[PDB]
Amino acid sequence: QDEVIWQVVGHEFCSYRIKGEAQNFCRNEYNVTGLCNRQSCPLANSRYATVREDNGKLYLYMKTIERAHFPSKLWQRIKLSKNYAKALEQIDQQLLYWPGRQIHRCKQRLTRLTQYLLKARRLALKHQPALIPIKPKQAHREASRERKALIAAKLEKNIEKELVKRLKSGVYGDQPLNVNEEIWNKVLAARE
Amino acid sequence: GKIKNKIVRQQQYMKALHQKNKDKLERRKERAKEEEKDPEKKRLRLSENIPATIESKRVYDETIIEDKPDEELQAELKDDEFSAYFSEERKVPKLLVTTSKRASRKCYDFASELLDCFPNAEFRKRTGDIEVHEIAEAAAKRGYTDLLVLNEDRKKTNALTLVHLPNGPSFYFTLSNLQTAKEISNHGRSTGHIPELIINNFSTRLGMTVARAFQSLFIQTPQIQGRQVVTIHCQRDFLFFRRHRYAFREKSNMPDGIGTGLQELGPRFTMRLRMVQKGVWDRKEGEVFFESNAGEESDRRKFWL
Amino acid sequence: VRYSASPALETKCAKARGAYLRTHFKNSREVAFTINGMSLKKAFIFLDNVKEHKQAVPFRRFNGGVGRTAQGKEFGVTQARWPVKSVKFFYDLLKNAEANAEAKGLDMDKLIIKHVQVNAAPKQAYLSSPSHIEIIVAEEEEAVPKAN
Amino acid sequence: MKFSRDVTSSRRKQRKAHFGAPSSVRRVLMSAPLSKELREQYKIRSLPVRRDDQITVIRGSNKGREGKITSVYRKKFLLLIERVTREKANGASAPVGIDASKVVITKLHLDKDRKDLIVRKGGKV
RNA sequence: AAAACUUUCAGCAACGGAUCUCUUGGCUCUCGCAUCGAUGAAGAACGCAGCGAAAUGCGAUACGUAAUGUGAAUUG
RNA sequence: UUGAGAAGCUCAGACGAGUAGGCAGGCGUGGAGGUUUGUGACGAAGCCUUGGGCGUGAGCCUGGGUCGAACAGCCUCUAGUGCAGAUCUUGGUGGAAGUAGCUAGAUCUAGCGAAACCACAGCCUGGGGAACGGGCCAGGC
RNA sequence: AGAGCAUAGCUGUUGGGACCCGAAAGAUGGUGAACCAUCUAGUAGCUGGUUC
RNA sequence: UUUCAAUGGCCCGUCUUGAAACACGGACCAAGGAGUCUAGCAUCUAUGCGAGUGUUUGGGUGAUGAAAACCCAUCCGCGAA
RNA sequence: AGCUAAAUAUUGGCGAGAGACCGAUAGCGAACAAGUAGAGUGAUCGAAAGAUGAAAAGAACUUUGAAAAGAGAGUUAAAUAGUACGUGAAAUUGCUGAAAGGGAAGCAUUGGAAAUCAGUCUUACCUGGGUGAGAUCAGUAGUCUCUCGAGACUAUGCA
Repeated sequence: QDEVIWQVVGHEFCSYRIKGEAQNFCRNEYNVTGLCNRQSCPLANSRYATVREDNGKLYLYMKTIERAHFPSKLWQRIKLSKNYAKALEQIDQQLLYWPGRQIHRCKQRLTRLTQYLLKARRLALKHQPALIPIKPKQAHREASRERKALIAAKLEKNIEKELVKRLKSGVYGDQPLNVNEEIWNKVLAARE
Repeated sequence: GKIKNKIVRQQQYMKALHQKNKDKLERRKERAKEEEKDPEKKRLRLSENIPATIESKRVYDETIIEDKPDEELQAELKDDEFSAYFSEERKVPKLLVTTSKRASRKCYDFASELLDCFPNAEFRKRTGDIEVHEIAEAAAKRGYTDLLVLNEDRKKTNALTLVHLPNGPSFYFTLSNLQTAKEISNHGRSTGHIPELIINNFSTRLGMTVARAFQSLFIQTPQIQGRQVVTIHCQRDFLFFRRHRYAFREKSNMPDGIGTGLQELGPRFTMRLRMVQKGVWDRKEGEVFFESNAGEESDRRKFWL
Repeated sequence: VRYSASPALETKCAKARGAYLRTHFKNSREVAFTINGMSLKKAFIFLDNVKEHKQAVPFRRFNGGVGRTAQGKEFGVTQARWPVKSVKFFYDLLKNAEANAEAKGLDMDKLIIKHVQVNAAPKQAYLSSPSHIEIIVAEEEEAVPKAN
Repeated sequence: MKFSRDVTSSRRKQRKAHFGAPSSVRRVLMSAPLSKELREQYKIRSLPVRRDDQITVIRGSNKGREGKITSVYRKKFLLLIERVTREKANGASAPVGIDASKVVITKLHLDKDRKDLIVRKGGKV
């Protein structure tokens, strides 16, 4: 069984395998380490224990060889206490006389899943900027319409049109301080 | 698209294009001959066949203001959040310019150029985990009137949110086409004189709020001697920010004959309004006074500012 | 359309364009190089002089087979010709740019040829070389006293 | 899945049949759904479109519009609906073609031929 | 030595039509069928389309008539 | 002590040119079966880039720009599967060249205008054994 | 006190066009010594090239 | 990345030749472009069965593609002899 | 001297259904005016050529010009889609900018200079105390799914 299963899945084809350059990973949800190994394969290991998180609560999942052909009842689940010391002892009691490597890998996953929940709670409290996507179509539309808007704006024509307009209305004092004498003389004769 | 042969339909198109050019030329030469003989047919054609432009064919909205003064509109502006600037109190604007967390050198260059445009406006580097609402409440007790926050990421400034202390409306913009003074051809060196402000084409009611908010950042007693002008121009919902150094002189274009010689000072950028919030800026829990929808901005003839 | 130069914004520029013009590409490249950067009014006189052989267009790059002339000393060289067909095309384009500036309301006393570029049109053993010509005319940029 | 060896699943032959179809076939290719009221009153789900039919536009930019069908353009598989036009450069109104499956028939231009069609396709009146 | 000229790099504009995507086409295999002509065939020519770029269709009843069917189009 | 992809992990020493040829393991391309409860109009593929990273390498990943409808990793199957050369094939395009020259005006000017050829180059003096001078070595320019 | 048989792959080898481009043809049948079509992918110890 | 300085650095492929000398091919870029399919034979490896072994000439059968898969009557081939 | 179905053959003819095929220099010579244009006295020979967009909405109008066209505009999500029309590589050309430059370039090795990038940060742990909070805590009561007790919830208390 187990050694036949491993040869079929570990070396011919598994739909859960991600082939990386330095290591192979496992897409299985029931893998403690997340790697493709002989010891961490949930399919090839008839007795297997893992820790996974459900809506903020970490559970110990265990399966035995005697439930291998009943997929609905294959994995059993217990609640791990929020107290870390009690959670470690819960894994020790439920995994009693299991190999020390399997208890070791379950306690390692409990630490990483506890840190991730801790980091998830601290991220909620903090105020972080929301990432808003960049839309390639709207950027192209606004860049083109902006170019048309800038050309149609005629900024220099409109700036000098208003600046001369407020010179006529005398928004300054008696005579403005920004105008040369000859220009001011031309303004007075023209406007009157 | 009836013809499936590329060469044939390229020959068919060219023979139809040539015929279209020819017959339009004949009617244009005939019209010119018959309208130069009788100027009447020339002067009514020009007054009737005015070229169409996006501004002329802009969609109709009743939110636009009228030339005539209306008591209701002027009664609303006499007690709002910007009233402390336009009233007899004449409270000088004290600006606080800050950036997003962990800004880069390039954001400081834009900020330094932006601080030139605003005398009596100081910069404070954004430190740690202080938020905009906390900055606003802390800046209000320090005597500040308007808070400007420059958003930059990937070494590029792309947004600008300005809030009016203590509880005034907060406007969120998106900056584009940022261009410091060094990148502008034939630029000038800005002096310390208070620049004048000219604001154009803010016809809609929402334009008044944004125009008043932008006006409220400038000291209302401009130094005439320095003759520096800062322009905010809203064309097709695009707000163009520019600063020049004018000088009146003789030009042959205007009927009066006087024109100004603008020399750009910088910075040069464009702002697109994205959101107006009633009260201090809280992106999650703010009262949306206005929120731009990209779907209905695809209508090139419809504008909100 | 869009021209090769970052100018030709509405600000102060008037554009004139000619595509698939039936003139030699190498000759037009020399005429464009001569009148580039020169005032619009002066350019009209220079093109007028070339038509009457009073002035010669110096051929710098495609100088092969160009004889020695005494009219090129203004430009520092001695290889020059008197092209007419190429000059005629540039006269037509300059008038178009001048008319475009006048319609724009531009100040006509400060117009200079800010940018003029000649590109090779598709070739059509006698495949000649038609020319694409684009001309931008803008006012001479000026400074203003700062504060004193 | 199709099990008949008399029908082709070839995309090449399906596309050739649709785009090379004659007029008497494009009459059936240009069919439209009926409104819920007509559908449960005439006991018919869909009918080929026809001039004078009153339809409501269901999809596209013109979604929600209503009007009679002025003419059906079988060459391009398009409907031309009254008052559903687009302004041109010179101000002349160019009608916009709508696919027949993008509209719904809210009123039928009933004729004896169509009345016979209703009782033929398990309908009633 | 700066200019010009030459070289290199980059930006923009040309030139060209690669690449990508597809496709009412080809190619291959299999299956069903048996049907030209002196009662004028195959082919060729010349005509008819209100205009049709050709191409298609048709034969002085000329892009067809009669009959049947569908039932409201035709369309640049 | 958890280090059992036993096809893994681990310890130690020696060794390293290479034509013909022998052998092994890998990279990439079109299509096929399976798989990734795969990627994609919130932008697939392609192309561009003095952006960054990985590999001894074949190559691969990625940012930005452009773009607009499809596409990929893994196991296996398959083949019209990888180019700098063939006085290769087709297409495009150059230097030679505005030259050789051939239509006007007064050899000059205007207009119209090729083709052969083309690894790249271009000062000598000697020595450099195989020519070596055009590249190499010591001298002048 | 029989070790074969079948299939798949690898390699070598012999035929077929037989890694690709290469040598005057000849023959049959036509068109006006010549020209054209096919046999033909004719014949190569030799030439050039032969892709991570 | 560009550029400078110091030091070094003869044009690639083919054929020739101890070696080179050579003589060839190369203006540039893109795309295409050459050990393929098949029959027989022999070695080796894997797989199935084993004094046996080989279903597919054919027949039976196959409703969800039925040119697949599945089944095997009589021979026959090669081995045993 | 003669006739004779069936099993067999089938690059044509009338249709049909397919494919581990080719994907516009490929696949038929021909995806489109293809045995067409074109060539040759003739026999014969024989191409190149596919793609705007969802929609023509194919750019009205004003203006310069003898005209072609250009410029102001205008349509479109996009004109970095304008019939020289999807994407738009390389060779090649023009302009602009920077740098270099006594009869080559030229590449390698090491640095300088200039320009330009990756490229990062303190923020968490431990230990409190106070305050309230609630379950996997109750000297607690129910329901559901598995199998006492294991998960999911509900009510109440928060000692």
